[PDB]
Amino acid sequence: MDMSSWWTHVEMGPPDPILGVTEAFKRDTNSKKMNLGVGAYRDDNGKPYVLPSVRKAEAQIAAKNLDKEYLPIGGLAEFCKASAELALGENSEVLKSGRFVTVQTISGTGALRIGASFLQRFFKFSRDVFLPKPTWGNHTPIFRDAGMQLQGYRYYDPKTCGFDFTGAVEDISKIPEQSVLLLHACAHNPTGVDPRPEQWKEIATVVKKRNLFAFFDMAYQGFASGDGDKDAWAVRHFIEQGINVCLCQSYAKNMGLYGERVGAFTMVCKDADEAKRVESQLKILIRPMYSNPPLNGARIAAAILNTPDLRKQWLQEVKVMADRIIGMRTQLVSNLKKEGSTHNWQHITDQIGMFCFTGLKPEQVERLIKEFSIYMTKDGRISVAGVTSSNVGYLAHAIHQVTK
Amino acid sequence: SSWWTHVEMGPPDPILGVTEAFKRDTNSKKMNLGVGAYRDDNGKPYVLPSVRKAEAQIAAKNLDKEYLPIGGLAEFCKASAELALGENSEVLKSGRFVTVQTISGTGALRIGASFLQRFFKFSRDVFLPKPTWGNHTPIFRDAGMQLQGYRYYDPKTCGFDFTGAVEDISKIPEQSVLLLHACAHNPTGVDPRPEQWKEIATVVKKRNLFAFFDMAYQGFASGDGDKDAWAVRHFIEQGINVCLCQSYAKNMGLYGERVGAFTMVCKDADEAKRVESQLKILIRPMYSNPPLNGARIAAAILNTPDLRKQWLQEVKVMADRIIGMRTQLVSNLKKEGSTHNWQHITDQIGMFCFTGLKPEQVERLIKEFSIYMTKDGRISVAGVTSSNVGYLAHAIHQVTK
Ligand SMILES: [Cl-]
Repeated sequence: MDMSSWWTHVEMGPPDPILGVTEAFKRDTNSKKMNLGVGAYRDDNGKPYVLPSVRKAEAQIAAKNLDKEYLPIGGLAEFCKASAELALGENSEVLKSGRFVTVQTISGTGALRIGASFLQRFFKFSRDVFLPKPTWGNHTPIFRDAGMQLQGYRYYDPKTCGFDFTGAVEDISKIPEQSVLLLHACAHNPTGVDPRPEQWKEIATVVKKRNLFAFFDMAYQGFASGDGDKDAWAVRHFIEQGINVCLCQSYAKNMGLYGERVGAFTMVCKDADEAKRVESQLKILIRPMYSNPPLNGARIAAAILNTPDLRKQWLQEVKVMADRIIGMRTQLVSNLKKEGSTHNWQHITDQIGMFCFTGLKPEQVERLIKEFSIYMTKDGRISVAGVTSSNVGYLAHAIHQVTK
Repeated sequence: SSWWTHVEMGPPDPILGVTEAFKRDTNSKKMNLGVGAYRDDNGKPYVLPSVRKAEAQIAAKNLDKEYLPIGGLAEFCKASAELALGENSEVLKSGRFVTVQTISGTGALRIGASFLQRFFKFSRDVFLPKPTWGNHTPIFRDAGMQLQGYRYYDPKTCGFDFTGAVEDISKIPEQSVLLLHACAHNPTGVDPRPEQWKEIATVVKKRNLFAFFDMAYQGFASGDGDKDAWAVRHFIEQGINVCLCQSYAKNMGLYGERVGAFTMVCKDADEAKRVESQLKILIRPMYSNPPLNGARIAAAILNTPDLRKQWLQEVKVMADRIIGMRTQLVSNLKKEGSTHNWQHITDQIGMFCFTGLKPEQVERLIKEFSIYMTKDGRISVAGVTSSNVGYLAHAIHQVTK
């Protein structure tokens, strides 16, 4: 008898490495264990953190007794406008001229995917999307599933645990004209290594000269440094130089709306007419993917952005979150010197965001797990969110022991 | 030059165009029979009381907003499978299924289509009913499949072309994909009767077709969730390992929360595990993980006995409102003196009705009475209320007499 089914030939997918680390962490019986693979912000008690401004926004919304009817294909208009304003800045000529289209998406991933699908259909010049080495794990399958091809450019420098400026500029200067270049706006995931403003300026010059299309992923505006204007400076600089970028925004981190799935995709265009045509085709792409986006998170974000008192309170809360992460970076470096480490750990404080490439080797990572129950990925990436005032001393001691 | 000089403006949306034209009309007696969502008897959006209670239950728990798994909220997925398959389903007992949370029904359709594209080595063809939901074609086309058609609606009876459907399905190449609306066919409202479903199942099984069910109206269609899901359950009983796209947009009124689920019925639990792994691999690069608000609500309703009972009552009232408007339209048409057969209006199921009105009659209804509907004669029964059903019947009588 032929006992075949439809899916006999469907193989079991490979294990997710990051998930494996957190799963291993959960099983560990050591009371001193640390999870430096956690992929979301945690407070100084190591707990999930709902922003008070978000709670207050929820109360504002709940009192209005709103319906749950479908949003437009491109989402909540109020949210889209406010999202664009956050990214581009109040003084933006792009906003004043209306030479842009912003559509609400299923968080940052949704924005990346919609952007990729738009490129597949309309960016006829090339299929190649250049990603930094390394980049977010999901970037490759997003573009690949969308029907694009992936290339790489040097970014992280293993020798310094910093930015390979020379290597990056060299690689970008050799990217075929009219190719897509993906850039992390700030808080590079997973290294935390960001170009300095003067380095950004040089990159922009090459992008403009070689007629590259700049695709910005901005998942950490405000969360990175505590200053939303500073964090979005590179994006705004490119636009000022006449580079009509696209932009993927997430509110997962900076508003802690992880599971609500709140994001936006923006295309900066030549003029309002071009934006209208791009908008129509974006909607044509969105509708057969999920028809229209979720309401709850967009209402919360819109309420925060468009209510002055809430916006101010939110920006305060974001700064405190950014400062906690900066503080843990600073305390780790300080404690490492206290422990008597002679290794250069300046990269830990030079990096930005909740992900840090430590430079730890796989063998050292393995020892940290076995001996100290400190869990991180084999690449030596740590989630700074997993570090608190209570365990930063323990972490520094452990890192010293495995590197001394 | 610019990057997007060659990007052209998209074509006008016919459905939206009807609503837009309706909005502009200055006639105080105007009716929008193109509305694509439930409305109460006052023509207003309707949030279910059970949903409000669920929200209150959830708000009190002070829950976080952390990422769900790729496949969504586990308790929602399990409850959703149970709703579709029935509590005593052998599929549940054997565990030979995978259910993942999706971005409502559209999300489920697209995930299903993407799964077919990647793993359904047996065919590229997806057979849609004539007619079907407008979004079906682009979902499968964008996903990388080919579309075909089978006869479904009979314009001569405004009913189900059983003979034509069975004929067409019997000639579908073996191991093709067949899309079926579980109940409340959109846009016609014409459904196979149980006995007709049985013969369709026999042909599907004989021709070794893959049955892809779209179920957006369980409970909403007839007020009886078990009746509405009967065809899906029958196919499974007959050894057809279907997939299923569920939406909670209509039956819980969770439209904009985007609450849905995709279920694959599998040979065994092992197969389900492999399919699950690949579903997650497809989901993650689309949107990473699904929204938590609506799933928590649906889960709370389904898993709280009191809320579930109240919800099912509310669903019945909504279904009965639509049935009531169909009945009253036909009755009023009779009283107006119409000699035409309007039995199809009460035979059809769901909030969409193919009236059989010709394009010329549709135009007159717009011009003379400001009653707005699509040129195919489809009306949204949700646009009909106690206050306007008399006006509608008079108008239809005038244009058809
Ligand atoms: Cl344990």
